[PDB]
Amino acid sequence: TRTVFVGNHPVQRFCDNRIVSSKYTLWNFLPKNLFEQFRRIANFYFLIIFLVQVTVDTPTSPVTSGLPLFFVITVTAIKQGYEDWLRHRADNEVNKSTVYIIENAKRVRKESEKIKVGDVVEVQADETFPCDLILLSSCTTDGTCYVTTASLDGESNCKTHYAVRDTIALCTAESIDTLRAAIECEQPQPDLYKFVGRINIYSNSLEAVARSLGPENLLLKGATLKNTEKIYGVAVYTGMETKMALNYQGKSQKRSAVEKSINAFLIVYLFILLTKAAVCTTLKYVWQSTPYNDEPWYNQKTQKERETLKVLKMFTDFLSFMVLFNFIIPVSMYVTVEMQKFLGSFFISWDKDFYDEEINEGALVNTSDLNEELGQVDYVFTDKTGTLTEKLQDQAAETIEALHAAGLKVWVLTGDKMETAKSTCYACRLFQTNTELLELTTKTIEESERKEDRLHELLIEYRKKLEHQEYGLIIDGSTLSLILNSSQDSSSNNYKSIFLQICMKCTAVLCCRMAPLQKAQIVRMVKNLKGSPITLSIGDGANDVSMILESHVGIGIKGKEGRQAARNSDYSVPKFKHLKKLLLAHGHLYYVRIAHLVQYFFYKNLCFILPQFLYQFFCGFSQQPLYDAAYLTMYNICFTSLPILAYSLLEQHINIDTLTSDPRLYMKISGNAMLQLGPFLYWTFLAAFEGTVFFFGTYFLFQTASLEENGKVYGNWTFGTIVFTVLVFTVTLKLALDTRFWTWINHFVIWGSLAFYVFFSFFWGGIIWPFLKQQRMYFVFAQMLSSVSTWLAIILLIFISLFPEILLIVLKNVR
Amino acid sequence: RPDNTAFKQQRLPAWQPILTAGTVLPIFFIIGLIFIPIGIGIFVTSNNIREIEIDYTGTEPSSPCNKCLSPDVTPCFCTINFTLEKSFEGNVFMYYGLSNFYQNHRRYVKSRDDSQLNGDSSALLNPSKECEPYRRNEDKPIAPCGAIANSMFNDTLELFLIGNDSYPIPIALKKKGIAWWTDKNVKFRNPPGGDNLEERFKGTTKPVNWLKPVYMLDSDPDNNGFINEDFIVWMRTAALPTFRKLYRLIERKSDLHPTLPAGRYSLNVTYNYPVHYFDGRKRMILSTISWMGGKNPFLGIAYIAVGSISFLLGVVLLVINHKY
Ligand SMILES: CCCCCCCC/C=C\CCCCCCCC(=O)O[C@H](COC(=O)CCCCCCC/C=C/CCCCCCCC)COP(=O)(O)OC[C@H](N)C(=O)O
Ligand SMILES: *[C@@H]1O[C@H](CO)[C@@H](O[C@@H]2O[C@H](CO)[C@@H](O[C@H]3O[C@H](CO)[C@@H](O)[C@H](O)[C@@H]3O)[C@H](O)[C@H]2NC(C)=O)[C@H](O)[C@H]1NC(C)=O
Ligand SMILES: *[C@@H]1O[C@H](CO)[C@@H](O)[C@H](O)[C@H]1NC(C)=O
Repeated sequence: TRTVFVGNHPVQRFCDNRIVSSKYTLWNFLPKNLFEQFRRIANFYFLIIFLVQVTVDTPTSPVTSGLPLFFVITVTAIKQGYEDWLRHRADNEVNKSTVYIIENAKRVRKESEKIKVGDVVEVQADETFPCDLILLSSCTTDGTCYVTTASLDGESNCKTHYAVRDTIALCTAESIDTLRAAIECEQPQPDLYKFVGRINIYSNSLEAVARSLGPENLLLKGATLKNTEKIYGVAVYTGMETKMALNYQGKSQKRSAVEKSINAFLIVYLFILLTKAAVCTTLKYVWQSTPYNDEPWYNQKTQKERETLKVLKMFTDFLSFMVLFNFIIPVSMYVTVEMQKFLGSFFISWDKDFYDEEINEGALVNTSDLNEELGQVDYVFTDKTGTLTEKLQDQAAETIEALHAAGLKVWVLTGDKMETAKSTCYACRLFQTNTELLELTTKTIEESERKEDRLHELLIEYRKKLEHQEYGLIIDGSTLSLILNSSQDSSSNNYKSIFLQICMKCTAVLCCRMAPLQKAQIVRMVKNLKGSPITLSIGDGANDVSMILESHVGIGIKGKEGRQAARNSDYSVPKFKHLKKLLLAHGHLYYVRIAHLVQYFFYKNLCFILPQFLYQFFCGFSQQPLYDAAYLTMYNICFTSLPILAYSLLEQHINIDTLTSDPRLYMKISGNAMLQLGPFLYWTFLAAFEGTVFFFGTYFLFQTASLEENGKVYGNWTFGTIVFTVLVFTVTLKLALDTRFWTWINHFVIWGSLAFYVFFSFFWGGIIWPFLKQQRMYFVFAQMLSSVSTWLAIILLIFISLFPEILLIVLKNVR
Repeated sequence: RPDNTAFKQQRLPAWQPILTAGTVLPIFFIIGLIFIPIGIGIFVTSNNIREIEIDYTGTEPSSPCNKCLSPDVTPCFCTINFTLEKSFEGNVFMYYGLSNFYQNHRRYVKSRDDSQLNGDSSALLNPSKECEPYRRNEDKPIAPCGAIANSMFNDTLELFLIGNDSYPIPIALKKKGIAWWTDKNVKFRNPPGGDNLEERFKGTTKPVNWLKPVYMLDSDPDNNGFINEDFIVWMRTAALPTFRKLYRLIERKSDLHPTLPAGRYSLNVTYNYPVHYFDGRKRMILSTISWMGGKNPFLGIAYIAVGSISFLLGVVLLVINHKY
């Protein structure tokens, strides 16, 4: 509640029309982004290991460990910078707009950010209003102004507005000549059209004005002056303080369900890694408690080692086990996921089905981070006037039926009025003829007493039903405001909770007179309902930007209204019937590709490290790596990363055309099925079982004198390679069984990665080059390969390790 | 307008296999049909292999090496008798076995400089930081530095066959051929400079524990330094706390009689290796080698277990699908 003066001469803490929506400052983007990014437990763990690794012990070259960590941070830095750079450009586009105002009865030209409270602004025909303004003088008769409130409510029709009655006759002859008007106004509030004001216009002579400003007098920011000549507006509210702004709520970024499961899995293996390291250190000193176990006569410690504190040695020893098994958490998985979303997003753009020949424009992907998000959608929120209708789209009715058969509850939240909105819902097959409606509208709502009355009686009669296709709910803008805002009075039975109980078991929900911020609130309240159901918001208007940004994934249709919704939205499609192909076909495939991608990496590295952990028991607990230094490094780089990489890019779990044929298949992966506790726990035990077979299978093999006809014994580097050879062959062949869509690239990558391992081992092992201080792996692979017994054992261990997998696949066919 | 390439539209040709239950039913039988014959094939070979183990560590008053167990400043000797009820006909190999010798220890394994052992004259003078505290002795570097070379197993095991008379007959032993072909000829090389191995090692000294210099291993010049078969074999890591290394090789006799006839045998033990301090044990292994290798029943048993299970589950899977 402040006082606004038209003349500003009565007888940037507060934004004077300087609006900025950028999350990060261009000057301090790097320190802010890095500090927030390192806050994540996943990224902090990668950094801390790198600093420890160089400091105390390096099982592999530190260059290999830190570089992808430096890579993954840079890629995220580009993505956060690019998204921020768009916001500044959009803010610049709005700010750098020519606007004309009257200063000292002189017309001058300046930008939007210069306009301040109480200023008189001359708004010409067919130009958007810089800020919400009181209508004082119009040269047109009776001060009748028509505006199309396209941005405010997504509808484009003329809205009548009236100038102040004393100044309606004021033409373009110095209307504001040192005006002493003192407008007293309320605080800026997000009630859209609703407004109360107390105007006090006093000329040089004594005058008394008791006029009360109303919705018709005030013109809201963002509207388009249509079929109206030049008018004069006073900025009673300026800048952020508008009904067009402060409904954005800023941007809270987008978080996906799969990325939530990655962090949930990463913290589990971080605890296993702590357990693995802790048990080794505890068992190590118990084992070394014996006088001769530590420093026997053959190997003796140096003088530097002797002169160290026991507590200090324990700390570095614990970290030595930590850095040894740090391969449990795969850095390559974060790099691969980064690339999988980058290359995987282009498939949507290249799709011909997302091309509308009528407007000759195709779908695009603004945000590539939420490719997997489309496969988990179970709540859909549409626009209606723009998206659903145009009347109905070519396949608008068929699309709604497809979503319902796919287990997606679809909603038709619109800002359109009640009278015309109910007509469409019957036509679009959403509301069948037999469905009666629970019209919680202003016609059926009277003051506070009937508020709980309607809610409780629904709790009595409507709740008792759970037929299902008989009850449909209708809410209005005023009713929804009371339900959400004024629900805090009842603690025992909150009106929000009872409302959510109503909506959870309805065939459809149709809302009317919804302001853009209300669309965010209703979507937000659904989000906080017995967990976090995945919501999809689709809209094609400047008002829909609030709900599109509020939901998890936003789809922005590019229509006659404009491209305001498209640019902020994660994805854009030209027709509503394309929503079926988007989330059913692409959404299902995108999730299944990455869900199996995540589970494979964690399974892959557990088989990598578990034999290394078991080898500590047979070793002296001295953090002795079972594999060569080169083999440890290249396991994640070039050996096994490429097979799963090509799998994620192009793999159809079910035929892409078949997915659209039967929309029931989307229900299989609805509840994060592939990343649930069930499938995850099986993946870990399968990795643990394969790890045990790899080591102890070789351990019992090495119980003989020799494995060659020449009777030559084999070293520990032969023991490492035998385990590693089984490891690479099993893990890669495990992916082959999973893959059911074999392409030429998939054939080339899978079999090529196996052949590369054999080739590289021969190349690395067999040629001496004078730049390694150690030549442990000289001829081990060829000697390992040159034994008949080793060949038989390797084929055995591959089949035994794959026996639980092959048993499950055959069993899955029956019952 | 969008490019209609099958790759961009995700329409690439695919094999797209569909393996039903009936598709994989013959696979269970065929795997069982292969494993059982090959499994019993390798298992019967293991039993045909004849191997004997004789422990000469002592640790018992009845053991004749008890006097060698006690510390003797003079060299000690053992005479251990053992008898074989089964003769050896094929090639006979001799192994020395150490138990609870943690050769896998990280500090121990890295304690070697392969650049120095490769015959590089530069690295010979100054070994790297890996071999510590055996880098240098009395400010003189050790040519085979490191704990691995320092603690080389030095015991002489000789075998005497005794006939009808009390006179014993020594069995001929071959020093060469026990090491890997590539390690001897390529990995381990003598320094290039000079001809006499004396002149090559001027600045370097022998290892601390060694009583013989690195250039005085064997009389022959092709085993004198860095190329001795026993030295190379000991250099290779054990891969297990309990291990055995190829000590000697006994070729088949030129005469028609078996290589090692079944009879009473007497063993020399020179016992210069104090293994009892860390609860270690020493054993000597006589083995006959087949195509697969030494006597390993695990490989034969393992095929039988998987082979029988696969065939048994093949029948079980056959029955359950037969009901449909
Ligand atoms: C014969 C057929 C072919 C066989 C394979 C041949 C070799 C193929 C090569 C690589 C495999 C595939 C690729 C595998 C990638 C992952 C491998 C990996 O992460 O391996 C890592 C090292 O990788 C590199 O140093 C390569 C450069 C990585 C960054 C640049 C490369 C990626 C950049 C690409 C271009 C940019 C894309 C995004 C753009 C965004 C713009 C906004 C190592 O993983 P580790 O898990 O082992 O981490 C070290 C470990 N913690 C330790 O204890 O030491
Ligand atoms: C065979 O290898 C033996 C090592 O297993 C080694 O015996 C060592 O002989 C030297 C003779 O001086 C001694 O070495 C250590 O003994 C002194 C006195 O106790 C210590 O102060 C030093 O550490 C020194 O290095 C020992 O008698 C013995 N080494 C040990 C500690 O057992 C010889 O290389 C070989 N023995 C033969 C062939 O006689
Ligand atoms: C080896 O055994 C022979 C048997 O004749 C005997 O000289 C003595 O026990 C041992 N000799 C040496 C020096 O090892």
